[PDB]
Amino acid sequence: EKNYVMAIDQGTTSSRAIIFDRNGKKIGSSQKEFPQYFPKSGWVEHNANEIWNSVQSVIAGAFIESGIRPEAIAGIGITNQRETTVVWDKTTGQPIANAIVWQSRQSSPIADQLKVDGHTEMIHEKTGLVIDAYFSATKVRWLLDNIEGAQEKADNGELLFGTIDSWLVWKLTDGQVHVTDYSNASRTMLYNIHKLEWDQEILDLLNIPSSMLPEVKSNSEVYGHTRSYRFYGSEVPIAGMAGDQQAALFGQMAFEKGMIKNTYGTGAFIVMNTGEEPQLSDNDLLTTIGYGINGKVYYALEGSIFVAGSAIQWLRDGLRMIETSPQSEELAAKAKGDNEVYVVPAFTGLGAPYWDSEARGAVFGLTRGTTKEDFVRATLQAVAYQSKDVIDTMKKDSGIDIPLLKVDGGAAKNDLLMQFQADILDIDVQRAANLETTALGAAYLAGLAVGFWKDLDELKSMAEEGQMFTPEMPAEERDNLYEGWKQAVAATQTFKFKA
Amino acid sequence: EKNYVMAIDQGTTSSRAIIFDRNGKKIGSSQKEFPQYFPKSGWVEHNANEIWNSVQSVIAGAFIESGIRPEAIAGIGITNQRETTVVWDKTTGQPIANAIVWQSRQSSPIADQLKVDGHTEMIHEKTGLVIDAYFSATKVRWLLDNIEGAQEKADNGELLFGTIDSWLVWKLTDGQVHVTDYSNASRTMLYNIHKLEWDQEILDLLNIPSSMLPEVKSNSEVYGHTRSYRFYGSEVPIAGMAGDQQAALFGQMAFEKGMIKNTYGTGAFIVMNTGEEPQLSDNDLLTTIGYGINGKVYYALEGSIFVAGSAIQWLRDGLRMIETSPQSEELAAKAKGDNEVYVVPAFTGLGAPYWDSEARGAVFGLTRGTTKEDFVRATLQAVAYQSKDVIDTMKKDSGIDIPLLKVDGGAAKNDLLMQFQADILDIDVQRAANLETTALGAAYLAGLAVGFWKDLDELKSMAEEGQMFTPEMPAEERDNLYEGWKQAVAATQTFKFK
Repeated sequence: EKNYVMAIDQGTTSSRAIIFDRNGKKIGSSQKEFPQYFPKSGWVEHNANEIWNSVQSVIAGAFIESGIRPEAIAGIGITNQRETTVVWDKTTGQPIANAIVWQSRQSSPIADQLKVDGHTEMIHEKTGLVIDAYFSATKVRWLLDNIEGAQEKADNGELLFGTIDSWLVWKLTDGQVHVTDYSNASRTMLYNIHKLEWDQEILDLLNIPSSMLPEVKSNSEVYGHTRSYRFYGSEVPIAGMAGDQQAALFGQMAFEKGMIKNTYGTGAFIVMNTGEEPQLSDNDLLTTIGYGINGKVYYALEGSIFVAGSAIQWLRDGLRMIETSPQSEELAAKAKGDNEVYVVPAFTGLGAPYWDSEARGAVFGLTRGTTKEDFVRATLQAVAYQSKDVIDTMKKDSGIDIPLLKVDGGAAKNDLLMQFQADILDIDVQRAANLETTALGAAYLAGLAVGFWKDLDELKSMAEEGQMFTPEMPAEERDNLYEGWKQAVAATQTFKFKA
Repeated sequence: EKNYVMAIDQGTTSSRAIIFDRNGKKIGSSQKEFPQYFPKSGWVEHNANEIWNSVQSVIAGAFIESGIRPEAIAGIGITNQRETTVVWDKTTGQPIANAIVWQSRQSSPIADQLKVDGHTEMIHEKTGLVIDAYFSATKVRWLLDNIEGAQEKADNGELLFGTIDSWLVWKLTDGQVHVTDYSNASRTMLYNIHKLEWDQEILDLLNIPSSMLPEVKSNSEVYGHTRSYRFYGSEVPIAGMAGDQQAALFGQMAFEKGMIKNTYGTGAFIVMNTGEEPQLSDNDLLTTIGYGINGKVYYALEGSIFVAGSAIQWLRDGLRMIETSPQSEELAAKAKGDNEVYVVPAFTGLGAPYWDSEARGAVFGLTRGTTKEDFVRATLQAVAYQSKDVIDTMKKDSGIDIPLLKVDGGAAKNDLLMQFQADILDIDVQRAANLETTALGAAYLAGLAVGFWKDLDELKSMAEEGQMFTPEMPAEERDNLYEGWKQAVAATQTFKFK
């Protein structure tokens, strides 16, 4: 088996599977959505079993659409939505409850307490992260706290913990392998990214038994093989794992220190390669592991913009102002205003570089002359503004001048938005040839593990330069646009009603 | 180890796979639509490959929803839309062009020429059918006439003909088995339903090389085994095949002469079992093979109503009066009129017992008070009216009485309509517990072939019995409503197109 590699990308609202040849071309792909659950305001959950089914469906779909046999797959790469947490019974394999998604805030009481108990610096020094409900640590605690006899069962070695990648590999191997990779582990807030080990102090602190934790490994090595009856008779090698944003960094071939990217999906995530040394200030940002390969660990600086695509999804199902997501492209392209309406989509608090979990969504500059087209254009522009907030924060934290910026993700399909993005940044923006650089990065990792590709230089030559965007906006126009934004965000932060 | 049998129903607009257990309980299912192509008006085509992919999709989706493993499948039953034709290269395994659907009128000129040259009584004698673009025979002639190199490649033995059941089995077995069952064969208009063999006179008459033809076997027996890479990982016995309407007859357990059923889907087909011998006149109706099992062959009497659910689909996609097909029911219920409006949806001509290809869709009795609810309602009742036309024709023809009519199919969801059907027919109407009796029949034929079930008696055991519908409409109202219909249809037939 060795002519194609398969990549699985389990996302926030959908799953996808793509089969690639030794040249990096999509021979076929499938994509399927799965249910989102909002039990209380701010709470966001997923049914781990429904995610597994969305995954079985897209793996099948890609085989069908491509017409190739499973016994022809050299290896499988897995990339997933990070932080999302699942806890399940190792004997029945059944989740003890719904999975808590990275977007959820249901574990805020727990994260707030950790700050009050003064663990902020300790956590950051060990994990490179900031205490918040966003990471896995507090989600496991929430589950052990609110599920009948779960903590007691946990103390007995019956319950397992895992991010989506561990959940998937566990399923693919029918309970034989319980593993995860450096990047996913570093996003848990329970993993020391310097010593490269689960941190006992933080585990004791949260009363989480270490018997729940999976083995941590590199992003490119054979973790195991699919159970024959779990992959159509064939035992295919699972050889690549990485959080979707890290997988995207790799897929953009940003291997050199300093190279930076931005992926536009449910959220926007700006990631920069910092090399084998996280040696620099990371004030107002996160320090995580980009990837571990060839016996080495590469670090990264990241800025999280939680609401990007999910805002357009909001204009569709919330305000019902838009009919379909792609229609926002056309509506914003008909705005006759002068850009003074600002939308700050902090539905679940402001992300990097603000990290203000109290703030909520807000809109400024409204006048009777403001149309639906203006409101929609302002919603789309928000992700472009916060991206600059992050990039400019990154330049300060490293000095590293940024002359270029690679971008990818579905929301990058918008030519106008990409031009706006480059105009306010005042730097070049290069869009990937094919938007799915995440599934591509997962495939590279698996490929290198099974020798599908000789090494990094071979992937480089396999590049494919894509659409380039250049600044063309007057210096006075972007200065004002951004200044207005800064004031809108400042205004949004002054509103902290607490009933 | 087994305990389950799968049934694949490849329909007109979508495909579905269902996994059943010893008790006939639906354990898992999956449905998926595939593209419909309308090149020129009246034409309807499918890409056989996309049909193939839709089948793989629902097969996978059925396992996934059930958690059942493929190696636990005792057998596979297959049913399909019945006349749709596909011709392909036996070597490359590729179709020479899109499949022509049963709905398509593109082969009409060919059929008209045959009735002109006076071949009607002959085809009818031999096949039990009427000459029409509806059946496979003229569709194959069409493809050979219009596809470059086809006739030569077929004369040279490179091309194969097949209805959807034959196409799928060829796929599941990766070109190892080219076969079809009695029920599907009888519908090609190239099969002699009396001598049970492909008719040499009709073939030579349509210039169709016999080498294109599949072997014709019974509806219940092991045709072969899937190739592991063709069936979600393993080798499973393909043990049942039947046209969708005959499989529905079998799933309603209409095993005896006189037992009749109606299936409401894209079209509506009324089928009555006639036994081991036709033995009767079939004026205005079709005589076909119901199915072959236990070394015997059972015939059926069929009345075809081409447009039923597709009319509702037209209101949603054509005129756009409704947002979603289920909305039609809500609207019809709200109708405030007095039932004086008639819709005769003969989009491609009138079916049984009229068989008038020159007729087109018509509407009668409009007034300025006629509302959308009135119009939607009239469209829905149309199937009930023509169904009564057919039942009355079967009665006149057979002499057999019809106290009970079994019904199934998607459009059988509508209680208000089944009640209307009962009121008009003045007969009881028993709806099936599982409206998907087509997939159930297919599973039965396969179960029996592999021993999943021992005989027909064990099947009649697990009979559930759905909701019953009894007449509760005054005699005078029924006779008026139906009288208006006959006059609406009479007026529709006076307007001849081409």
